[PDB]
Amino acid sequence: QFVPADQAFAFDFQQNQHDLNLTWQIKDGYYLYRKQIRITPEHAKIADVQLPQGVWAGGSEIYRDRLTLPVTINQASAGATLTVTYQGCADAGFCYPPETKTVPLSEVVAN
Repeated sequence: QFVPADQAFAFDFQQNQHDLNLTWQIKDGYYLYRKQIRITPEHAKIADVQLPQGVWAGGSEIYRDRLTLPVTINQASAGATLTVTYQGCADAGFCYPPETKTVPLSEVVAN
């Protein structure tokens, strides 16, 4: 029941200049918290990131199977980063501690 957090929530990204897509492979029986998701840019300029509508686990909006999030990078300095924090739980009644991924951004000039 306690599979590694990363096996339960496989994080990956892919950048095409201004286009950044963050993805989670969410294992069956597990889910992410919408409200717990946090995205913080360092030395980069990103658009307001809307979260998609999820299903509901008794009061809380949650994400299952997979979460796909487009992020638009308007500007990015060299060495810039996107810090991605999230938390997720198991239907079996426990939760993993919040996780942080440090996504390295490729440099992008504005406009």
